[PDB]
Amino acid sequence: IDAELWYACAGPQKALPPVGSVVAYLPQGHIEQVASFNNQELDAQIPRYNLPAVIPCMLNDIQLSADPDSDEVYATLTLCPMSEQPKRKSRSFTKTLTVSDTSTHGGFSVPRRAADDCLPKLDMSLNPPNQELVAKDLHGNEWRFRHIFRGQPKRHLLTTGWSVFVSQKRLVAGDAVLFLRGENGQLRVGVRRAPRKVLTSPTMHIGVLAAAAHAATEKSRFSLIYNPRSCPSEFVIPYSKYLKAVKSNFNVGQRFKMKFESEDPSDRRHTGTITGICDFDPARWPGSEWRSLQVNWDESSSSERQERVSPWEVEPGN
Amino acid sequence: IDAELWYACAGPQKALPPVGSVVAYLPQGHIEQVASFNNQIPRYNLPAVIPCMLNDIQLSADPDSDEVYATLTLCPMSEQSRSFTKTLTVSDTSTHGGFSVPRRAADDCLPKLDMSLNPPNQELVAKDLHGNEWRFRHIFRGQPKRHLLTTGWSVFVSQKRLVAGDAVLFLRGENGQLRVGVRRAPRQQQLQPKVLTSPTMHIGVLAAAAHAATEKSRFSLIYNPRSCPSEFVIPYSKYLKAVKSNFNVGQRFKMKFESPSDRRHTGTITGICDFDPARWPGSEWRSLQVNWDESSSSERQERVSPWEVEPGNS
DNA sequence: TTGTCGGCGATTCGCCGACAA
DNA sequence: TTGTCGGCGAATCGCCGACAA
Repeated sequence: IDAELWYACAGPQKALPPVGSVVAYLPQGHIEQVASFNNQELDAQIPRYNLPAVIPCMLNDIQLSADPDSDEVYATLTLCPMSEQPKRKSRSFTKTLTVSDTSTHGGFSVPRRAADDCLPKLDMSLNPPNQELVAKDLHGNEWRFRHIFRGQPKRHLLTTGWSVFVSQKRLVAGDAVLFLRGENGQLRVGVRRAPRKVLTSPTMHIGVLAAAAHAATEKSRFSLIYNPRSCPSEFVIPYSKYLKAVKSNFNVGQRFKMKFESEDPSDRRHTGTITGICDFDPARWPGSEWRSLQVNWDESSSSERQERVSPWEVEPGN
Repeated sequence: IDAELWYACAGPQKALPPVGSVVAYLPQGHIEQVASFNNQIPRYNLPAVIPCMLNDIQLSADPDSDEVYATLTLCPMSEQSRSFTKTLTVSDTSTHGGFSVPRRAADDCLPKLDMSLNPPNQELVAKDLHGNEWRFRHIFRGQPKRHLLTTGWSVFVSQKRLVAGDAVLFLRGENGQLRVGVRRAPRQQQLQPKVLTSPTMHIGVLAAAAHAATEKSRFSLIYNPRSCPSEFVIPYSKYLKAVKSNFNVGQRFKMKFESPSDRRHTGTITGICDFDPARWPGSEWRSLQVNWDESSSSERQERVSPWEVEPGNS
């Protein structure tokens, strides 16, 4: 599976740690992930696993995948607890889908800025200028597309293969579609759906903790699943970062920034102020750095509301 | 909450224990369920049968895929009508045609229709498992006389995401209220892991059972009957009647596989052995080796449990 | 720049007998 | 009995400007 397509499909400004490197595994966040998939009806009556709130581990492997039907991405990781002790970027673009794009009656309207950035630079006055587009999704499938240039005024459009793309992939409005350009000119297509069993909530909610506890008293390797669309904050982060944050002193009234949204012309700076500092869930996880920062956003607009944050998630601001 | 549809949708010849009754919780078989979705040093000394109270059953279904499942609540004990199915033909699933109904199904369960009127037809509104209404036009035409579903068949086929090889189901019952169901054919690509890795389920299962048994506190679990080989929560009566029983080798037996005719295959007992002695010593789980006389579709379910089999006469 | 809508095709869909399996 | 197919109507699908935001 392609690195670049899997990352863009997952999340913007979302990256994983390097394999072979030491990383902080944070049980509290894995738990949050598991409570995301199926709304956790109760977390009560779980045996007391005196487990550190951060577990430093060797990262032994990353295995990225994708469901063949719904194209939902996830990765399989192999952590090993430890005894006490840039790159490249390819032209891409993303767009969230309007009901016109989804409507069967219509095709799809491409952004002006996006044709320029990544799509194949096209011919003069073909009356109406067009070129065949070959795309691969995350399974190597080819979806062919007619990218014609028309309307009055002129816009960039997709017609042939757009409609079949939307039924086969079961897309709707609010959703988003993706493209990458490689050196080869081979453009790739991806799908990031808008937000909407085998085991119970308590059985997962304890199998997580049981596994880690065993793999930590044993210093034996164990596995876990990263499902980035279903994950609020990353829970496997470079062991370096963690230590830099713990050591760093935030004090109240300090202002901060956060780098969630990137990859658009306007970075859209996110910002807020530090109201307080507390062990977030003192009951099971005392003394942790997990979501230990109380923050108040600068006039938030019914989006991205999460009042509590962790010290490696924020940059001291202005 | 409408049992009759869920069991027919679940599996032929499948019924659950009564709520409030004592049942054998058999972790080895629960392990197998979770191991069924995805092909797999945990150390949990757990009895191979844990006798339990059944405290509640909640039947459910994914509204998207119509996959059925049940959530059960066990508590350990210290103390010592008118139905029919068809697997969907490519004519049914194709957009060109509607659905060609078996003639015997029309007579058996469907509302008898007036043949006085030259194109005998009738509006049929059916309920699936989520309360949704599906309308259907059930016409009687062709040459020779056939029962067909025409208008609305296409929308049912796309919305419920049906293909050939799948099956459809319909029920009458006493209330005359018609219910519709879908038992999709098994695919192997659809079962894939997405919330937790297999060792973490494989030990969350044992962790849960292990704690709730030393404590005698309630615990919950999930039955996914379509993806389940043999049940792992069965009447404590059945377990104890088989355990006490002496099966000996060379004995003949019968067993209730799937299929309307409820046909059962037969065979002889090859041997009797602790199936997995290392992880589960002395257990009766699949402890019988049997060799089918009808090694037909070579299902090779050669190791089975003593309460799954009836000594085979008549 | 880029959504939505009416308008009019070429193309499906979808109801109908035939026909044997 | 019931699966498929040729066939012909008829209701979409899908492409094209207009028009404003």
